[PDB]
Amino acid sequence: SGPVPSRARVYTDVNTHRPREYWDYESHVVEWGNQDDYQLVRKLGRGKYSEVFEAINITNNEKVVVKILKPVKKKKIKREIKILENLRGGPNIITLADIVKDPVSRTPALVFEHVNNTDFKQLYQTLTDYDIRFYMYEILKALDYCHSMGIMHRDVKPHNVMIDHEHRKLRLIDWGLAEFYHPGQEYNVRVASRYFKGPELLVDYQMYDYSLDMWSLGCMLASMIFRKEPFFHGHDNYDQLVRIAKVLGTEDLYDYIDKYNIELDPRFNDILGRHSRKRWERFVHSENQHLVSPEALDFLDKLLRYDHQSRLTAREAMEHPYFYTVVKDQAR
Amino acid sequence: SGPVPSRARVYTDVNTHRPREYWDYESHVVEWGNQDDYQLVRKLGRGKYSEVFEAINITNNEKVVVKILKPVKKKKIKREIKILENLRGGPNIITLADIVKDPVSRTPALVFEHVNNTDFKQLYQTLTDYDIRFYMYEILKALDYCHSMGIMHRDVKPHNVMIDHEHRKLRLIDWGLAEFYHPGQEYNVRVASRYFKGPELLVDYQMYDYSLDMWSLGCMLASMIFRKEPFFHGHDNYDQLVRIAKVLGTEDLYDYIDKYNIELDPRFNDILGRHSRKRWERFVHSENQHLVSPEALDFLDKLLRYDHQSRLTAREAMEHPYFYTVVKDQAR
Amino acid sequence: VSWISWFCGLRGNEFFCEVDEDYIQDKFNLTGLNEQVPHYRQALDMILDLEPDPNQSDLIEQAAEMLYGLIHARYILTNRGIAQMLEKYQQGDFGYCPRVYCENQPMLPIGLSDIPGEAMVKLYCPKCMDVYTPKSSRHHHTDGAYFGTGFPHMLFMVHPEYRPKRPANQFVPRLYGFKIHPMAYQLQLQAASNF
Amino acid sequence: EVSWISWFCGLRGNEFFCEVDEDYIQDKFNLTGLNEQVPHYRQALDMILDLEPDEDNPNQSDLIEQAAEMLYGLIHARYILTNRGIAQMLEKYQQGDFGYCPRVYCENQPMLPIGLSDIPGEAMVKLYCPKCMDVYTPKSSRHHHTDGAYFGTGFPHMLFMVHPEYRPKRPANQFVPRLYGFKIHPMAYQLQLQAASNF
Ligand SMILES: [Zn+2]
Ligand SMILES: [Zn+2]
Repeated sequence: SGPVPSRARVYTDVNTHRPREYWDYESHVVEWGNQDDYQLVRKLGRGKYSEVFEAINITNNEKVVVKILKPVKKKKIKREIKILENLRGGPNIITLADIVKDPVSRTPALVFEHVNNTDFKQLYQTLTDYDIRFYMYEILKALDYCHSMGIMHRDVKPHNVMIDHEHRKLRLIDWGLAEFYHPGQEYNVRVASRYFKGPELLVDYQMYDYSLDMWSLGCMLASMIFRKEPFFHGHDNYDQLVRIAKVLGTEDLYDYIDKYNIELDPRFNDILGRHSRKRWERFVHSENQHLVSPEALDFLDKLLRYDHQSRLTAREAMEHPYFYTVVKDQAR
Repeated sequence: SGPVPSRARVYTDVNTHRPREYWDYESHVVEWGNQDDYQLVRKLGRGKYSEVFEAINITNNEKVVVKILKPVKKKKIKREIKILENLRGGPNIITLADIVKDPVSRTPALVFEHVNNTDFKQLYQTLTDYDIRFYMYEILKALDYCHSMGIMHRDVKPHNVMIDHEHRKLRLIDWGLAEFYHPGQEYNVRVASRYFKGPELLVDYQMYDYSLDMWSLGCMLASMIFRKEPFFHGHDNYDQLVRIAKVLGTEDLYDYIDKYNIELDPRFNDILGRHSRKRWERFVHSENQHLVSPEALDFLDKLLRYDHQSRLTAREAMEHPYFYTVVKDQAR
Repeated sequence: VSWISWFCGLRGNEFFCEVDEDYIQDKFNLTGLNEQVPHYRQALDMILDLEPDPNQSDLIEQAAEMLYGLIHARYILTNRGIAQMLEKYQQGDFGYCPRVYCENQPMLPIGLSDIPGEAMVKLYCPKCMDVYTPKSSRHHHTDGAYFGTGFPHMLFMVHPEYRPKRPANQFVPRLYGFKIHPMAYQLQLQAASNF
Repeated sequence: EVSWISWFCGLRGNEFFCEVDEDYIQDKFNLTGLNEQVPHYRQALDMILDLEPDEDNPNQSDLIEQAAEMLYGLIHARYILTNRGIAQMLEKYQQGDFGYCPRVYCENQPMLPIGLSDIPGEAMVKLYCPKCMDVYTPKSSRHHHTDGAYFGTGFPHMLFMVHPEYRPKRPANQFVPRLYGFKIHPMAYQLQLQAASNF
């Protein structure tokens, strides 16, 4: 009894070999700025945790984005602030410009640099084959950089990818769920968004790593190339695994929970059944075939695997033939 | 039964030999200006017929004076407007600049050129002997001019004399009681101000003329040189004649109402008594003696007479020794 | 009981002061009002508690109430009128400014029109210098013309000492501590224009 | 019979309050931090949700009741910032439940409730007119005891951020002071204010 331990194939000990204050976010002292520098213009969007507004910095007349954080555990607030600052400057990562507070109620707000307010669920169904390749590569730059800096995003989905299509500019946003990787650590399986949850979360396996993000990136790519959104459309967390199992096959799933000796939740017993590994060509049809190539299908297949350890790392993914034509244009 | 008719010793027929529209004020067509040219700044004063404000002509940014006229008979309004315009340009006469109207209530207002708000009653008690001479001469210029143009002021008093002492500038104001002289005409004896009412008004003698103004000018001079304001301080209109009779004597008064065959009020009989003509030197004392000279006393004596026909005309007054030293300085 | 004293005592007539008999008895003060009220001669008689001589008695009563109103509008512009109204203002008889930042400044009655019929009585706050509707509904039937467009303005022309200071503080919209930029009202009014 | 929420919002004086959804309260995450602001949190919450109480002490039951009223108020302030809260308050606004602007030139513009402070105790509820954008005291005296903090400083501002289409046009007309038809020049104020100051 008891689960087999796991560890990341890359950047396993980047946090071990850094000063505590890098990853000990509970101890981070927040340096507050002047709230009266920022005035609101319009609401951009909302979430469970936050309310988001476009605003103007009256000192220099520039547009900003203010993510107002609803009451949560101070712990969670510091975690996001530390991560945003550790990754600040990095490729395709959102730039945190300032942190402010309502001196009376003490509601904290994050101030980011302006991003053109079009996420991915917005045009990523009218993009060309090269466009999908191009933007997928840009997500991998951020995913490789934040992994290399010892951080897993834990909520990769289209709502969290901001695209200025006019300027071919991409930003990976919302790090309120991101967490530091420490080998051996048992993490919370309650992360992401149902449709982007990795198998490891759905079976309650806690010793996951950066690979979780690669599953989610798989779910995105499948959605974009096959033109089905979301790709795995589960009604609850248990059903979510049944949807995945209908595509990947139940054989590799029972192999997976054996390799890692994971005690399944009793309410999976009679629900999963027996399903074959389906061929990726099955989801191809006339509306989507212009986006589906053999390189796309090989790449997808190497991302969407039950075994987190067999999934491509973000750096490995970047090496795939699917991006050869992008990497060629990029060197210019 | 029936009073003896009377006529002015000067300018008796100036109105007869003019076009009707000069003196037929009932027929004068008022040419209205644009009210929105004028905006109020502060209240200057008030009275039985009008409210007066300082204002600014927003077209040329200049100070003006707006005399707002309370509801009266249109007749009275036209009378003033005609007189102000007939005398416009004349020496020490108030210049009427414009006439305006409130579209809605149709309340009419007169707009005059700015005058320094310092009425005789403020300074005329800290004036020197030459100052009284100088300003009294200036009043006589107006009084002679308006008499020569066929008009009697009918309300000469200190409140109606504006003085800019700094610039030695004098204006005879408020012509809402002024009227045209027509020989033979019976006028209203309800004019002036109790303390400045001439005996002819107090006995109900209606066929008066310009000489009424000379009585009033007397009452002002007596006030200024003796430093007693008002000089004849009657409690009612009947008592007013008693106060006059106590100074001028009852002898000349009964001679006056016999010469003109005037039926007295039965109640004047019972309050007048017997009083001697008092010497003008009686009112002289230490506080006033610096203002009293023999020329002043002769001049006063020739102004304050029951018989309106024996009073000096404004032109005659101007010739008196009292003003010799003034007329000389006005010979540069 | 004097008619003036009765009328000014009625519910709704809380804004009116009691006009002096001297003022009414002087015909010169009522110049022109005979051309504005029906039954002038009889209306005046009722106001002055003089010998009168059906529904006709109620028709006169209306005219008396209209004439009293129009006399009032002239009377309160005079030194004595102001003096009386000023006394009522010091007691707060006219109500108080609903504007939070005016800090309950006592108000004065004003007419938006000088002609009877056009508008009911409104209240003028001398601090924010704006015009308000009376909170109490009993005052929604008193004609504005019975107070006139110039009453409060005259009052401060005559007693400038009584003009209150401008409000020290202002309302500042904040959302979660953030002020709202002016470019937000322009965008808000644009969207409302497109619907 | 009726629920506690339904009772409270039904009381005289509570005309500005909407009925908060049970879903919203039953989700602990929405009431984060409120346990550090109200005494008897556990029992106050129980009363609001019509759950079995814990009555021998006649004044302890009234102490819980106060805390329930305070907690409901503070939940309200959060709830009306959310899409559904706005939706409910917007319904009340369309009915004019919050009263109308006393400014003559606002032409009876319906108003919205606003708090001048987010802290309980500092100020009672005021009303915000979206046309003249100023803040007013309620005309009816029943509303002079409802805490402003139970509505909050940002409610009306959020509402128009969320439904900008509901923002009324600026007033077409202005009050113009006239005396016997004459406008009053602005120098006439600078001159008056002095006379009160110099006094
Ligand atoms: Zn005010
Ligand atoms: Zn308003």
